Amino acid sequence: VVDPFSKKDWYDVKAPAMFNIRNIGKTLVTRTQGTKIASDGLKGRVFEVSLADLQNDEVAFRKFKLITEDVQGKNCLTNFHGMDLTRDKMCSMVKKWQTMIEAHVDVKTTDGYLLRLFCVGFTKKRNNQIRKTSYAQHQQVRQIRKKMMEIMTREVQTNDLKEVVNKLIPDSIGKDIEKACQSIYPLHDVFVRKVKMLKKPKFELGKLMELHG
Amino acid sequence: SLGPQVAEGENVFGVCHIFASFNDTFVHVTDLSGKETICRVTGGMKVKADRDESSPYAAMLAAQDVAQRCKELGITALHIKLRATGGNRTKTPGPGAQSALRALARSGMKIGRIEDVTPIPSDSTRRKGGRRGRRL
Amino acid sequence: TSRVQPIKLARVTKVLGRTGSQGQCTQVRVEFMDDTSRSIIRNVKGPVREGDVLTLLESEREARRLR
Amino acid sequence: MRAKWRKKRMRRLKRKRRKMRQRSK
Amino acid sequence: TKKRRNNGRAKKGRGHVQPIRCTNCARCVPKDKAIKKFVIRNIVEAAAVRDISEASVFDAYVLPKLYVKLHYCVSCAIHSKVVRNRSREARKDRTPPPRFR
RNA sequence: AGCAGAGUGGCGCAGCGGAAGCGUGCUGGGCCCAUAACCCAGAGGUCGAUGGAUCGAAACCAUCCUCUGCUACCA
RNA sequence: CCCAUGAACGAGGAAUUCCCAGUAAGUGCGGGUCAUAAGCUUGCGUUGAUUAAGUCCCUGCCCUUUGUACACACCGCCCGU
RNA sequence: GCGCAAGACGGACCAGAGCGAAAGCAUUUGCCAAGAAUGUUUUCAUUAAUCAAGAACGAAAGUCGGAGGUUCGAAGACGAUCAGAUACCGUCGUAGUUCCGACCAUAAACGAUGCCGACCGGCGAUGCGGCGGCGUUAUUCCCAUGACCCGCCGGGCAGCUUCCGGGAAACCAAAGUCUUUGGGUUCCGGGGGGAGUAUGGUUGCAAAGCUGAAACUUAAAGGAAUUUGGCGAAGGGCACCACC
Ligand SMILES: [Zn+2]
Repeated sequence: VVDPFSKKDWYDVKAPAMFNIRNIGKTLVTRTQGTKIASDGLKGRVFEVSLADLQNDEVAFRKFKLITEDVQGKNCLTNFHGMDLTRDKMCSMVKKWQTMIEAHVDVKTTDGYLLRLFCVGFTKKRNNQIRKTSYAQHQQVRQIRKKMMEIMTREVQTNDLKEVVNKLIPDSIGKDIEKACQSIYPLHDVFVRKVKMLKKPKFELGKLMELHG
Repeated sequence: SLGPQVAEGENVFGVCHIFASFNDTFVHVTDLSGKETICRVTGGMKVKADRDESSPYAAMLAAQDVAQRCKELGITALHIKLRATGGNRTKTPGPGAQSALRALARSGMKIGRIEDVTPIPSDSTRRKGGRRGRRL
Repeated sequence: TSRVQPIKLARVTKVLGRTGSQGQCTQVRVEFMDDTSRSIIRNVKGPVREGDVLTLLESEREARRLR
Repeated sequence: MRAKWRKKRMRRLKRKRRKMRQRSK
Repeated sequence: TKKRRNNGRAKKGRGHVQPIRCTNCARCVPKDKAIKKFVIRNIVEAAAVRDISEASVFDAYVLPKLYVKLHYCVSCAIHSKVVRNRSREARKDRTPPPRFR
């Protein structure tokens, strides 16, 4: 019986160039021996990091998923994998006496990044409203879903990956929706809740060079 | 066991999954990705009585043991990820997480971002039992 | 175990109601002397006064109810 | 007894009467 | 005899609602008949808040809550003393109990 | 007729040097308003018999007796 | 009353009674029965504590609400082979 | 922790809210068809209401023939609980649970309350359609529209109070307009058991469904409400003939 943790070497991971904080953290792996190489063992790894610990003193309830692809020797570079929202805030949005509208579009960027976006909006109770209802008709819900569909479709296909990610750092899609969709029914709680990777193109190292400087 | 890191200026982050049910507690600590473990001790490690292995005292003892292991190995900061049984059984965390969090904080282990990550179903399959439930 | 917990002595601040099945236990509000800011609740057997300092073998648990 | 299980034992008596009626032909 | 004006539920012009399961039990109960408990509580209540805040990396940190919905059968609601029986004239009161703390 | 198993409380059984127990049956008491369940206590033992080794055997030694497992009237 | 006789009993199983201050307990003295007369009972005095200022868990009691196929009143009523 | 494969279901939003003749109906989009209410100085002119015969729909379970079987899980194999436990509890697990196609026609299928029409108090909200009106938002002017506020009109699910009135009472704005007894119309009950039973007819592959007695026995069986006792009912207090 010997300690397996004496054969562990600490690594470093670096965020892409859209993030102000460069160092994310440290990970460890077994020392390489023969057939299995430590570079392959860090191939599929996903880290669940928050935005407030990655960009600046921004909001703290948005989480990002990052996956490494290559190692330069005690130094790993990652690329964007997905975006998801923190659970407590998301279930604090949902309360009784209001309706929530969901949408989902498979849209892709100018390169081979096939995305899957989810947006949720909540109806606003007015300031002088006496009625506890704050309800909406079904055709208004369909129109709001169609408008959110067009908004989160339009701001994707003319943009590359970096500009989409820099758009995702604030809630600019949500503000643009609640400015655009308030002619039908006013909304107070609008954000994009989930972005997924479905298909990934070929890995060539030029993007991983220019996305980290 | 030896590494070139800065102690006074910065800190090392890992994550710790605390799964607490009404039958057992799980204090499991991994790296930031969650792929690679650090140490895993459970409520059956400290008490040999099968009556109360989800007791707060057993979870406290397991949390102090894994805190001592992370201190001797060189992990200083932890991101708490809380978990219940999940599925269709229950959503309330078990009676070990409340003592486990306080025992992890009391040992000198710095705490970052705490979160509840439990499997929530969107109307999954049928719960165990009859239509009338378990009559006791 | 394999760990010697240092014995800490704590003084009460306010006595609560008497807990237990037969009412033989008592809830008290003790406070530490190495740093006079911390207040926890412990289960005591026997009569206690106000300002009565108690010895504690451990300083980590919290008081449970009559069960 | 309640009506449910008295009904069930009446149906079982009906069943036994039906088989002896069919096999007593 | 007729105990309540309704049937202890909220079905007037439907005839069928979607059944749900209990939390303490596994009993199949209709949705409008079950007792609902939308509880709001913190992870650490009143004792470990100072220990978390004094061992935290971040200053000025908010503590997240637990938002779960409890669905109770009638027998499980009485046996856990969530709701208790009332007088015949006091049964008709429909307001929730007032909150102070 | 020849070789082996068992011989222990009314019944079945554990035991092999420092040493009479188990399950069951009987009797009595408690618990309860009373009964049944539950608990406690005891009586009941040439450990099949003979002689010997050993400081000391129910067990170790040789024999016989009683009931069973296999050959069967073998001239 | 006197001399001999010197048994069981080595702090007691299941269970169960009484009590919290001059109290329990130890210790003796009066009265009742009494011709002869206290191991019982009612009083009295001496010595004199441990623990606790609470609870509804057990055994029960008082009030309110609710349920009942009970009312000779749950030690009630009742279904079937 | 990363993905793969299969099947089921659509949480929080979800309410005494909506639709449908009832059973029933909850992810997004597209196609087809149908319908209530509102609006109308549009059209036919009594075409209407209830309904033996007859006909459609009809939860779950059950049957027949396929595909598929993730979870749950009648019968069954066990482990404990118990004097007994083939029961409550726990681990597995068969038909079934899911879709297609052919069957049966049963529920506390309840609002235990048939359908149409009229009359008879109020109050504040709710969903739809329509109308009127100070004001705010869609960034500052105007108009209409969506989003709020103030009121009405018609239909629908409902709620609160009531010496209108009724009932045995619980309660009901209908269960009222009933001895001061009649608006029209269909089904159905004459004490409790025997009994939805025997037989006859009929439907069905089967399980069974519809129609449906008698002999005999019985002086009570029931409905509402009150007062006691009893709860292994709840909420407050007490006792050394209770406990610590
Ligand atoms: Zn339940």
